[PDB]
Amino acid sequence: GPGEIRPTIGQQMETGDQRFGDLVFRQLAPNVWQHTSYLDMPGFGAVASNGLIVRDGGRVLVVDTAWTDDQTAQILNWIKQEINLPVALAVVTHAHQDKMGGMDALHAAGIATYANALSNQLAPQEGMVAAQHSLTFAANGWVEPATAPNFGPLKVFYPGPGHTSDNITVGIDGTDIAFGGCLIKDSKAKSLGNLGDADTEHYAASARAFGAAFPKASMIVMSHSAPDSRAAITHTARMADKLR
Amino acid sequence: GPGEIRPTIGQQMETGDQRFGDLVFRQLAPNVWQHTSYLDMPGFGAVASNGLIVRDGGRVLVVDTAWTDDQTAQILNWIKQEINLPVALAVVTHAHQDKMGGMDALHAAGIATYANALSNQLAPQEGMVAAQHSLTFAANGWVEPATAPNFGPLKVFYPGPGHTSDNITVGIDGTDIAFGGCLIKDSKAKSLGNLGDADTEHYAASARAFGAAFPKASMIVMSHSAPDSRAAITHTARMADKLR
Ligand SMILES: CC1(C)S[C@H]([C@H](NC(=O)[C@H](N)c2ccccc2)C(=O)O)N[C@H]1C(=O)O
Ligand SMILES: CC1(C)S[C@H]([C@H](NC(=O)[C@H](N)c2ccccc2)C(=O)O)N[C@H]1C(=O)O
Ligand SMILES: [Zn+2]
Ligand SMILES: [Zn+2]
Ligand SMILES: [Zn+2]
Repeated sequence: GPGEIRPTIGQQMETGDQRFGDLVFRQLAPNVWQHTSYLDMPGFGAVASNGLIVRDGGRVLVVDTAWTDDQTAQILNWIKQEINLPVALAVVTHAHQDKMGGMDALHAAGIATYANALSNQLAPQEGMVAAQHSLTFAANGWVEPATAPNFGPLKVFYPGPGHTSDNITVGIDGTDIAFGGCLIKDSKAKSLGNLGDADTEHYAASARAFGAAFPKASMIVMSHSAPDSRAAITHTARMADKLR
Repeated sequence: GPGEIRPTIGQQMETGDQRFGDLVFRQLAPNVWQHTSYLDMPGFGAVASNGLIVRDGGRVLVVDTAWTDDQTAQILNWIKQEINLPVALAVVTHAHQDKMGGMDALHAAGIATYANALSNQLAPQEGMVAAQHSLTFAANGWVEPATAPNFGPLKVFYPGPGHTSDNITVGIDGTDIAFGGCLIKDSKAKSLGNLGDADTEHYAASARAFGAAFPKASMIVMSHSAPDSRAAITHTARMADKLR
């Protein structure tokens, strides 16, 4: 492949990843893949956003869309061509473009979409389309089971306000993988990204709440970095400690 | 007859009020009273915090506690001596001291307490006792009625992040009264108060959502001001418009 996608922020390509259209796919587990799409900024470079694809028996579950509807449609085509299994549902982590930019692609494909109820409420103001179903959460952050039917190994957890007020996280039961979304940055991150809609008071405790909810997860997946160790949880929690 | 209680910030005592210990109670409707507690800090002065007391049939419903357990305990003494009806439940509008400082007094009295699930999640890190039950809200902002058992005329609505990420509002059916809490300031206020836990981006949209959820409320009740007209909603929303 003469000429590969090398973004300015986000992980770089390496053999073991599979370039598919404008996107990059990396297998993290026998049944878990990471999908990476790129937002080409006008004179700034590609901005990578990561999600996850999970095979649960005869169906496939998706975590987070791509930046655009087109890149999200390419994800579904990669699923049909490489896994050849229907997508049962998708769950998006919060109401920003890198997570809900491709809702129209999922809804055109007939896939049931789930999000935090606050995400569906904030999606109008963020220029996003809400998900079809709303997730609600208990007082300790765990999702109400009645609102997440047939989620399989997807264990959804709301850690509290951090990167946004509505950011949620997803642990993959039966694996050692947990997804932190835009709430967690890698262990060598220089900052905590876009603090525009961030909760600077509760960010630190929300990072640890995510780590305490999945204490056995050794691989942590985030939006704009290669999968890291639990030191990613630690680094951003102490980075957010400086926001006092 | 000289000498009353004089808050440093908050409404004065007007004719038609009634002092009862450290509090003052003002009747707003045949079955709706407003309670006001005072937090005095050595060297700064007293700050007033307003809540609501609703008589619905043969029971009393309380909205928000006082600053302290002791002040809250005097609220139920006022209910026992001025109404003498059982206090069915209590709903608190967000996890801050002026609205949740007296949770232990209600729990010791055998009163069922209700709060936004986010308020209960944030309660330990804000120094508050979490409520006994959690309220969840749909994407449109209205409370899921399965978690608000027998609230009577109380119409709970979550307008979105504003003063805090968890502030909720309450309307009283059969009256012209809706409670904005700390989200809405009076029509001649010069600031939005404490913005440390505030969502500067969605404050304006959350204030307007509160006004649209209770379009018949001609009398708006807030935390640190005498009740005002709907002009308080517009003045709060336009003040928050400059925050973006
Ligand atoms: C990639 C970033 C460094 S900025 C970015 C992201 N931004 C977007 O997806 C779009 N800029 C956007 C445009 C309009 C509305 C919402 C998002 C977000 O705020 O999560 N997240 C950052 C992050 O995840 O830390
Ligand atoms: C009048 C207040 C500055 S205090 C009140 C309340 N905030 C508090 O009680 C503070 N969290 C607080 C201040 C000093 C000491 C302890 C707590 C709220 O969030 O509605 N509303 C604020 C406001 O409307 O800006
Ligand atoms: Zn974001
Ligand atoms: Zn992001
Ligand atoms: Zn207040």
